[PDB]
Amino acid sequence: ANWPLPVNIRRIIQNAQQTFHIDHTKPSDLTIKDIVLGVKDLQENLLVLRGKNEIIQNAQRDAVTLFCCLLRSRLATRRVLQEYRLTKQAFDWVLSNIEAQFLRSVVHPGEMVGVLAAQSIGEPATQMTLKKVTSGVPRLKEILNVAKNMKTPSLTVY
Amino acid sequence: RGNLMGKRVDFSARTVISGDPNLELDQVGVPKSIAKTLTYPEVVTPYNIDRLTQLVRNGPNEHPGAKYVIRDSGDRIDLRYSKRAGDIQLQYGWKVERHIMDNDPVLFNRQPSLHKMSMMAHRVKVIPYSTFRLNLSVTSPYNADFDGDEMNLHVPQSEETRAELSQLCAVPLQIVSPQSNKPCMGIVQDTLCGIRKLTLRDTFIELDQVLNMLYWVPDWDGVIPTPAIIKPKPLWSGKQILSVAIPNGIHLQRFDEGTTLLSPKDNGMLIIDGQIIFGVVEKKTVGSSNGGLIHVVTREKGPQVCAKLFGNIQKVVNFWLLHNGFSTGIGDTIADGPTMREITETIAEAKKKVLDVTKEAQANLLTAKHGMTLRESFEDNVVRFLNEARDKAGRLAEVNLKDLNNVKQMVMAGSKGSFINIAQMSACVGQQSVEGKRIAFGFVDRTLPHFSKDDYSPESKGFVENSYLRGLTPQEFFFHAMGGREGLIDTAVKTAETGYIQRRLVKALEDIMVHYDNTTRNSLGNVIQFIYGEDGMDAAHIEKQSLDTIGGSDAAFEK
Amino acid sequence: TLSHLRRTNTPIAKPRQLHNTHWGLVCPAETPEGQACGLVKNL
Amino acid sequence: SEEGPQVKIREASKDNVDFILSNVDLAMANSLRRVMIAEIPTLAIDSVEVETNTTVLADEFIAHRLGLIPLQSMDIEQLEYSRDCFCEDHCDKCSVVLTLQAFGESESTTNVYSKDLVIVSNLMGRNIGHPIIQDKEGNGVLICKLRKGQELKLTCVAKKGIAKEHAKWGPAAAIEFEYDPWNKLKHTDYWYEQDSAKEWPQSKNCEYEDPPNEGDPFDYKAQADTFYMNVESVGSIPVDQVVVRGIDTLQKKVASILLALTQM
Amino acid sequence: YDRKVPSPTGEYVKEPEWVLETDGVNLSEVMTVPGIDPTRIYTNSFIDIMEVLGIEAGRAALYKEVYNVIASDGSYVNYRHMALLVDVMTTQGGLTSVTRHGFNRSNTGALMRCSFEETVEILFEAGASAELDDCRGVSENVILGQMAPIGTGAFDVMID
Amino acid sequence: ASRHGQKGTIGITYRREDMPFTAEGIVPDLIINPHAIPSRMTVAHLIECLLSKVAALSGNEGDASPFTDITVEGISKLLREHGYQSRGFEVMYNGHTGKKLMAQIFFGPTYYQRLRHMVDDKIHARARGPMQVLTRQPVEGRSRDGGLRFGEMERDCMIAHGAASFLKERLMEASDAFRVHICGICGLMTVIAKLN
Amino acid sequence: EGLVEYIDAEEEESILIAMQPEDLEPAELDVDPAKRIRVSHHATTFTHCEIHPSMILGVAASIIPFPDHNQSPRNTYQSAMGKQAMGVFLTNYNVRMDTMANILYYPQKPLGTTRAMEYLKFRELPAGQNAIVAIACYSGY
Amino acid sequence: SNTLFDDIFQVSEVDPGRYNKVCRIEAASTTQDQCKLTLDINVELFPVAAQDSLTVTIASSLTRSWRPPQAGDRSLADDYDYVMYGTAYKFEEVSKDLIAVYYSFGGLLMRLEGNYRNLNNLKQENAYLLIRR
Amino acid sequence: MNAPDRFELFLLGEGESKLKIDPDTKAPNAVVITFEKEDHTLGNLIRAELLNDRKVLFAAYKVEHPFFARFKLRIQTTEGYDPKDALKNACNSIINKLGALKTNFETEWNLQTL
Amino acid sequence: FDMGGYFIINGSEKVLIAQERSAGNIVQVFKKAAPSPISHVAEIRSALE
Amino acid sequence: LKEKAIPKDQRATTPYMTKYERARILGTRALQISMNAPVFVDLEGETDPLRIAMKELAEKKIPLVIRRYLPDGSFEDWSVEELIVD
Amino acid sequence: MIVPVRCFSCGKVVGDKWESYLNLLQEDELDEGTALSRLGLKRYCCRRMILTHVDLIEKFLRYNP
RNA sequence: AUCGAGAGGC
Ligand SMILES: [Mg+2]
Ligand SMILES: [Zn+2]
Ligand SMILES: [Zn+2]
Ligand SMILES: [Zn+2]
Repeated sequence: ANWPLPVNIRRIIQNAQQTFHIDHTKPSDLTIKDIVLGVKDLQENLLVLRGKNEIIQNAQRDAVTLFCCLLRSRLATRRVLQEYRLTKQAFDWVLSNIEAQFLRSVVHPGEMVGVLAAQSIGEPATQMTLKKVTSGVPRLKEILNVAKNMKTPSLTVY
Repeated sequence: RGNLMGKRVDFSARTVISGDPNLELDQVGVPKSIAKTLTYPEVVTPYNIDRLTQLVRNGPNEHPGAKYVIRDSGDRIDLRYSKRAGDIQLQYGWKVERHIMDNDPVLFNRQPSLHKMSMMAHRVKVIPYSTFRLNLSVTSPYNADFDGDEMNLHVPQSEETRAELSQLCAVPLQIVSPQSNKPCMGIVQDTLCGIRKLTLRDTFIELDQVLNMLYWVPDWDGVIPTPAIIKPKPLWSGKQILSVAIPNGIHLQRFDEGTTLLSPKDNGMLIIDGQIIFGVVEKKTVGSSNGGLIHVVTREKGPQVCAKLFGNIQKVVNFWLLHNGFSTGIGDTIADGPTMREITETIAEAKKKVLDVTKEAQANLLTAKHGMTLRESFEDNVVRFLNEARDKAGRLAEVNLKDLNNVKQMVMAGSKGSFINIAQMSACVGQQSVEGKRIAFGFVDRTLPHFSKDDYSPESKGFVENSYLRGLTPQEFFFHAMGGREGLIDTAVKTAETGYIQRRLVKALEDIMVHYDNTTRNSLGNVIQFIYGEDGMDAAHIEKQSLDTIGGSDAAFEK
Repeated sequence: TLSHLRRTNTPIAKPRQLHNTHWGLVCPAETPEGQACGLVKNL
Repeated sequence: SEEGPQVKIREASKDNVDFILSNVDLAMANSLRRVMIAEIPTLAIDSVEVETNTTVLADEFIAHRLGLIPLQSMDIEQLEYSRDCFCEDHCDKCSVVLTLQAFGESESTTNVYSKDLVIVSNLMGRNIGHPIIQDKEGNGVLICKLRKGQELKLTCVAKKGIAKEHAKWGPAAAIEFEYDPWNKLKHTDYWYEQDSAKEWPQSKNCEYEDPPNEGDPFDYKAQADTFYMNVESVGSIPVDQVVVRGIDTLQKKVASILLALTQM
Repeated sequence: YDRKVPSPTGEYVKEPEWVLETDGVNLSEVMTVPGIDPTRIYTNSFIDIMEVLGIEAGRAALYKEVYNVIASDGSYVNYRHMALLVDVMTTQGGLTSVTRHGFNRSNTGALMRCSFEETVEILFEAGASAELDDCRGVSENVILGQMAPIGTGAFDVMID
Repeated sequence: ASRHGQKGTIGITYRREDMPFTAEGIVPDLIINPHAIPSRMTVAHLIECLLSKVAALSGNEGDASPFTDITVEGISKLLREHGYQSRGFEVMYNGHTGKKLMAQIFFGPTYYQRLRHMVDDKIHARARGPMQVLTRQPVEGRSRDGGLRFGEMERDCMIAHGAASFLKERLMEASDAFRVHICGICGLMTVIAKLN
Repeated sequence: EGLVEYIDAEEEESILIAMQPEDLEPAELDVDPAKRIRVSHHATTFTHCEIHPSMILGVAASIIPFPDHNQSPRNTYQSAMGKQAMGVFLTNYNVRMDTMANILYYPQKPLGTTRAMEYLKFRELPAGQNAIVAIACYSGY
Repeated sequence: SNTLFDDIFQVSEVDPGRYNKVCRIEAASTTQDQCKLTLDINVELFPVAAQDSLTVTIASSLTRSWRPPQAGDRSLADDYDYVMYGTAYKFEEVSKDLIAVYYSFGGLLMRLEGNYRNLNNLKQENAYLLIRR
Repeated sequence: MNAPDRFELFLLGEGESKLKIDPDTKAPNAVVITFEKEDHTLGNLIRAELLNDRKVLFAAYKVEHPFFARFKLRIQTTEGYDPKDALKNACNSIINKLGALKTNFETEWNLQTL
Repeated sequence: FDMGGYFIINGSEKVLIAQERSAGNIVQVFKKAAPSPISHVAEIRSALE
Repeated sequence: LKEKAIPKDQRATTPYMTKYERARILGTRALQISMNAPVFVDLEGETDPLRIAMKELAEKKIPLVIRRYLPDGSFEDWSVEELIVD
Repeated sequence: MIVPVRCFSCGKVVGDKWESYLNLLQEDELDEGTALSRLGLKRYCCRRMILTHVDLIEKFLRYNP
């Protein structure tokens, strides 16, 4: 269930509960139409790429698919009305905050991702120190140097 | 590789480092003499001119000062040797090489530069003594230690350069690590142990302690919190005064082990609107861990609030620890006599198992498991038996160790210490290993000349029954030294191998950047990936999310 | 002074590791951490 | 007698005095201890000029040793800080000038005890600058050892000072502080292997306070007003004068704060 | 191996399963053998997985082994970085080593190429081949001492 | 450094009044963190504290020799005979306030060594300075008042931040920036320039 | 007289040694728990007995106090530190003119010393001071 | 501005949960079989012996910076021997028509369950608790 | 080399008043005073004696850095009661207690015979 | 206390360091690598006394 | 070569300012302010050129255009006023 | 090299003691701890200064110049 | 300037 994705819904939900001081006993101000159509419109509102052409639009949809699944899971009409009582104002605020956080979460153009990736792999390797499998720094050396001959080849059979 | 990719540079400095609890995290304790040597060029403006004049008046030898002045013609004026250090009149557009001053952008670096975190912008804090001085929380990105580690400082020389350092390289900005999608820096050492001790339910603080602690917080509201206990004596929980440091609007939920909402253990953490409801603060709550308080404060409040949060938590917790105190002694390592006798009988039972398996092997009754030598199977069985004995004795010691024992307390806070440390210090260090197996017979069919030939007993093969407290025997000492020698050899070789690995990795991926189309590309233009990370997202912003739809019964999903 | 006057250097299939035959003929502990760890030992 | 802090001196000598500081608040006891350690003025050498040194020891070594030597500072309040008098470098109301000269005439090693030091400055009738001698032999602190054919000659200018500027000017060695010997306040949580009582030795002062009773509950209101102290003197100032001058120095600091308010 | 498999009710539940582990690898022969699931078979060697199952499977295996190396110590690295390295090796047809032969050999700039290893040979062949360097690469600019087209240097700035 | 591998440096110097004190008035010459102890398993440091305390009170030497049947319990028995806690813990009072320290503190004499490493030699700072002739780059070492190397690894670290202008200023104006004249038709710095 | 012999590494392979003279004693329960557990040798036909096990250690390791109770890497580190430790290197230092020399003002013999230290002359020419040390959390420095 | 709830309980059990100064207490309301109370209490300030029966009260008041209460001239609102200040963390329905309220007095934890307090003990920042022996 | 002169710990520098009084911002009837060239010795006593007065609501001292000899005292009092007056009364009470201690100790010492 | 063992060259006390080396005139059998034409090798290092 | 420019309409680059973009704009503005250049924002107790540049960024008063570059070589120009900072 | 004037921990003068202490061990064959107790040193911090001291002055004296 | 050696950090 737990995987790394941008934007934290749980914190936004608690922030809405505290900020607008939601009380549970009052019934909501939100029509079902509003909740469902707003979730769909928000899905249209989170943007990673801006292109008009259909291949870029498909790339955007493919990139945002898993995040949209998370949104649909947490922004469910039964949950939004029952699990955490939500006035209309709080729900619109949640939509706005989700969109803003997502737009902040996009990588900035001009970032040197390759150098950062090399450093990010290198630092834990320096920490590595120490049942017959090639592991750790020797395994990493084999992997990087595309070693034709391996100390511990193996086949797992299912 | 040595004169173009890297080069010696001006405006650089190096010095031994020590840590200031009272120094701010982004601040760096630049010594006064180093500031007297280092110069930043400042063009004279109507806004600054007065200060600049006084600086030139103050002179190069006493700081704040300036070493040189640059005219429009460009002829340098050396304040140290000039008849005109006193009569100077600064025409507009002239340059002053001012000394490095407080709250100036600099770069702080530790020489294993495996991270963007290893070179970070810092704020100048001119200090009397000669050491470079830094906050405790900044050690982790550098991996710095105060055993004698030296660190380097580089001074920007242009406004754009200073702007780049301040706007991108600042310590608060790098608090969340793009690698590992988690914070780099957290609460360490005394602050951590003291935060655990203070957060305990039994810990209560009186009005004097509360009052000074409240003042110690720089951004304190001026409102004394209502005491947790009011009737018999006005008393405050450590959690309340700790909450005073937590910024408002911060909510944290953590459930571990038997984390009932009643939470008898005081386990787990619940924080609402900057106040802690229940729990004991420890490394998971307050460390660099994912879902840590640092992560939340950096993401909602902002980086600056989180840096100030580091400072305030350190100040309060260090004050309370200083007046409460902490220590570690031999008695912490000592365990009960009944526990000791149970440990020694456990070791003896493992020895009996080894002897019986050995005798069965001598009768050839033992059957080899498929794919392994019969001798290989014997070695595996004996090694496992002895490792289990060591672990069991250590666990017995951990049970015996009281809540007052300080090694246990460091472990609970997580500042230093592990199960293995207690096991080896009090019960049994265990069996050492060289190149994978138990110690071999360098001599003929015998590991040491004192042993008889053809002996595979744990004593002959390098299992050290005794503990560090108990005292290693001579033979045990030699075998332990063999193991430690292998450890040092492996360390020395591993550093070089990892350095080569990192250099090759960096050289391969150095050209890779995210272009404006979001395509990851190189100088040739070849697209390594069309969307960076396949989602186009910065990993520091990314956090762990639970997807409820994937799991659960279909009936529960429906309901 | 004494340690320098009692020192051995081995110019250079597992030399660095402490060997059982090194029992009482060299110090198990004394050796310089770094490239020469185990190559240089004290008597 | 007079209401307020009440003292009862259990035992006393010129070097050690032992008392019970009853009916005082803790902050006062701590502050008085700090003032005694640091803030009481005393005369000690702050300048040594060596004309001749044939000793094996270096000059700075001997200068540090000379700084450590104890000298009488009873009338030090009459003496004026060299930074507080108008002397160009030093004068008679600010500094005490001493000279030392020793040659190893004897074939055996000739020692240089602190009794060998003599005064060149004009005293003006104050009990100041006499090296403290507690040795039964009457010889002072052994400054240096001189073989035959070896000599040393120097001049030391002793000045008024405070221990916060250097430890030599400190008048007290080791001050013993104890409160709540039965730990009725529970100010410290004992670390025990099996039982705290057997593991932790009884304090002598424990006998003065009445023993705890197991039945009674902890008194939250109770605070420590009774303190047990022992003061040791190096001899530059007597013990009674040490404690009294510490009291007066602290009250002088407080009065300076009040006067600064009035000026403001 | 303990495994998690959907129960008929839908909740994921334990599925203990017998699994074999072999000292050697001849994958092309092993998958065709009956009694096994050819879909789930895994070779630790990337090169055999790549030759048998194509390059994409090799990319996945490359990542899987790197992740195992990181996870044995308990360390975590985000998918993007390890992935990026895997891509850099995988994109150019086959697995490309992070060595002199492999990644350093490329149409990349001659100065960037010479910065890694075999400096003078690369420069000599560039002189003979009459290669022209676009100077797009960072190391070329660092040698050139000019602001790299990197971060702040990516975008030109002009008056409004 | 201690005799058991415990390296360290002075973070601060504290006067005797500020330092914690025992009831006897004994003040610690040196303060070490507990945290360094559990990770390195330097038990003998603790044992030496105990044995040196017992020896100092006894007026006899302490046998720290290896492979000697000296038990911690026996040394603790002697210490208890001398009126201190067996494990060396001592009640201590905060110097700043005079309040009793909640934790009893491990206090004892321990042999320590002044290592050859002292700050003022290590301290170095250049700003502008002398330059080596062939490279036109800064000279090397404190002794020559040289300039610290900006490592290629450090340069990669800077690239990770993207501060291109800082890298260029560090690598050109700070070290070896130079002006040359070239001709496009030559393509090389064959140009002979009479500037004045 | 033949009471002692010189044995090299290759000659050792034929010989059997006992650590303690007390090993070659008749064998017959109640023991101090704190004493280190020593294996009964279960051996006879000893050719020789070791002079003292502590003789395996070098000069720097013999300086180390209670090395049997510490992990080996720390002992190696300290053995590297004694070379760095300041002290009275020789008595003739005032006569001698070395490029650099450092000497403690008030050298102190250690309170806890090895037996081997006697032959090392460390007590005669020490390199450290027996500082009163407190292990405590204080001021965070 | 007035008392929110009051009852009288008898302590089922007292448990020192690895704490020297604090014991967890579980108690049942006398005269009511539908109401139970768990609460962490500092025993040193107020001894809480088992089988004792204690009066318990929760009031909204009687914010601005806390001040020492003069010499008691400001009227005590507490005949009770023990008093704490806390904020309620969770409100749960044990069963339909049956409520439970979770309070936290700076770390000492309370749970109170019954059906009576439907109109009082609302979620609030302020909830003074007052216990009389 | 870089170390400060020790006299700075007890000697006031150029242009440095022993007390500087500044109103607290966002806190009513509160003042922060910077005692230069002073240590825990003075601050702890001032704070405790301030606590004994009922009118003082807040009294605390903080040492912003162990390097530097300065300490900050913040005082909050009831309205109409000047914190400066509270400081004066506390200091004077300390002085009277010290004088009484001096007299009682003199009596006790004169009784003592050794 | 000085024990000697060093030479004085140009006023500098230079100490000779011992060199470790494999004994000559010793016969030892060394298995060749598995991918090698020859399975085993016996080596002696013959030097005059 | 000639007129290899994306029209302002149909520009697909991110409207939001990149961190590097803001940093370089602020640095250039701070440099010009430091070299006696006029300031287009009223200053209330600011003397630092960088602080002035930040205030100008809040005003959106800084006249400059960020020329985002693409691998094909085509360039998209966004004025500071068009760009969104967050 | 020579006996410290004062204990670094207390500050109590110890320069008076040394010679007597030596004579006390030689004259009456005292135990070193008993000699320390007679010399007025009852605290281990000041005691270490007399026990741990090795008087290197004597060797320095033996050198003729 | 080279060469060589020793030490410090991870
Ligand atoms: Mg380190
Ligand atoms: Zn004068
Ligand atoms: Zn041409
Ligand atoms: Zn002493």
